[PDB]
Amino acid sequence: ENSEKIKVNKTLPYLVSNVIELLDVDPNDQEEDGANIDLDSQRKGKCAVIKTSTRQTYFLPVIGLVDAEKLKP
Amino acid sequence: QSEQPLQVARCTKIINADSEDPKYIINVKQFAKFVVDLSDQVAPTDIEEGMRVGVDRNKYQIHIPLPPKIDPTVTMMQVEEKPDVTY
Amino acid sequence: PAVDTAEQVYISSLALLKMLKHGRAGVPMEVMGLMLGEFVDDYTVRVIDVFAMPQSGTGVSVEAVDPVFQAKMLDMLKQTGRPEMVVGWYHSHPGFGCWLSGVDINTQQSFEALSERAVAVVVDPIQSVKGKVVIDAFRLINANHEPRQTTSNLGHLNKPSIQALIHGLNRHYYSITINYRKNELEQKMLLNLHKKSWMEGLTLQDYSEHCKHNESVVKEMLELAKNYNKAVEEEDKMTPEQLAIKNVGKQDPKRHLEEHVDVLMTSNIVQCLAAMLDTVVFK
Ligand SMILES: [Zn+2]
Repeated sequence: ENSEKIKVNKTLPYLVSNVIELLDVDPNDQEEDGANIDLDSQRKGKCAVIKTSTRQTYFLPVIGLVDAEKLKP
Repeated sequence: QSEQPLQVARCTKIINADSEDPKYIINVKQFAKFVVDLSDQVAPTDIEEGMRVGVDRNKYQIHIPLPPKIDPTVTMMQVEEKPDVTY
Repeated sequence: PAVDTAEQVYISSLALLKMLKHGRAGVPMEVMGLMLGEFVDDYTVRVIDVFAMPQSGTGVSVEAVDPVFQAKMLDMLKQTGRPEMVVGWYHSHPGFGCWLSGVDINTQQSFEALSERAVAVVVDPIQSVKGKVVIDAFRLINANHEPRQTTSNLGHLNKPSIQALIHGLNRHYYSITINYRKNELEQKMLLNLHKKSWMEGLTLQDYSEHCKHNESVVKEMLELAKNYNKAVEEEDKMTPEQLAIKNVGKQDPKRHLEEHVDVLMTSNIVQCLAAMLDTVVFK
């Protein structure tokens, strides 16, 4: 079922983009529950900054379905 | 009956074909670049690398190959109508 | 078998303040919590308090992380005098107005399945301003006819917003009027909040600073009077339409003179009266 979900969420039309950076980010301080965000904090891995072919830059707290170490600027 | 059934395709230029399975990178002029699939009408053999293909505005899938872009100043060199002189 | 349109949801001042504070704290997210209250009659759903719950999510969704907290909180409030049980849930839409999305509708479906008359309240912090708070209460419509019966005009007094209508109002859910009934002590405390200490009223104001302020304002009024003289000579060599756009990007000496006059009069009258009152009261 999970593989089916991944396939249906990977609808074919993609938007080519270039990986500007692979930043390293770490949590800052304690975040009060009730309002805590999984992106601004609780994210210790590698984050990507990409530039879409539409000339739009974007920050990716979760890289996606491609392992970070493979991507290079 | 031409505006109802005949949709509007957008000119693009194929750049790469990925794998045996159809997956085409296109470069819509001054709009964007996409990884796109074919339509049921167009056969895979019709599309080659570097040729111009029209794509629909919703899913950006190829619908028709188009003739190569040629300079007007070189396309006007063709004779078209030939002279009436003979040997 | 009716659910009437004159039904109202009574939100306490405490509940409203808690909702707005939590929503504003979670400005990018849809922070959420439970509402405790009673189902008095078929024309009232009293909301007396709300408590936030441990939750975590992104700017596209928010979900609760533990139900043990909810159960324990209900028990430990009952132990201190709040036997009321959950009657709905509240979550904040920061800037999108007031309405329910698909996930919101699913949560409200679960709450409806538990209790028939459970309601959902959407409070938008950032669009709220001092005078008005943007808040609405909702309930769902089954797959059927009219969702409710009208036995009064009370329901049809709100003019539902275009954004809510676009996002599904009167088609997948209907609104319920929110009322802010208060008790005597709540009214008195709200009125007393802004009351200042008595000594502050009789306290005078440094005379050096007072004279300096008066001098500054009079000096400004001098230049304003020059400009006013210049402006009065106009208004005859001016098109009836040109006068309106004449005061665009340029100072208005008349308006500024009036404002300065008002401020000076208030300050000086207050100071003189306070001085005399103190002169008599204190020997
Ligand atoms: Zn929502």
